[PDB]
Amino acid sequence: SLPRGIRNNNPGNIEWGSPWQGLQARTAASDPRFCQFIDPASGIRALAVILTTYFDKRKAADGSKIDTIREVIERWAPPKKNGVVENNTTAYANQIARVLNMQPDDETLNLHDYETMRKMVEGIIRHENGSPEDYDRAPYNNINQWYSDEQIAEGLRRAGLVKPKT
Ligand SMILES: [Cl-]
Repeated sequence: SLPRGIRNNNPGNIEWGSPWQGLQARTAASDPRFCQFIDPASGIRALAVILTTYFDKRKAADGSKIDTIREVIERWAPPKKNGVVENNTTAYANQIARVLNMQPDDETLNLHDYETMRKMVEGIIRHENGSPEDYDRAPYNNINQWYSDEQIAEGLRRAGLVKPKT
């Protein structure tokens, strides 16, 4: 059994809410909680756009700017309003900061930069879905491991991001 995000062409595990381009019609057989996309490029594109919507916000709930990996991941993976106190959001931010080789409170973060967005998207995909080797698949030689470099690039291109090339 593949992870839910990969089965759904929704490797970010985006919850139903916005009618992203490339969604399947929702039916009685649909995933009850998470978006299902017709192709991986559409799911990857939606993930890049969601992260851009957070980054483009001036201020977070806590009153602080949204201009750092910590503040972007706080929006992406928010804690619950009540129930058991748990620090999954802090661990998630630290893990993505390691993927970017940046400190979580570095305010030079630019998610309009192709390479920065690529590393954050790929980090989230690998975090949400685990190792392809755990599902008896060969990982691709990249951060995300589930999708080819070409599949990641097509998602990001569709989200408007420009990789400088020679
Ligand atoms: Cl790059």
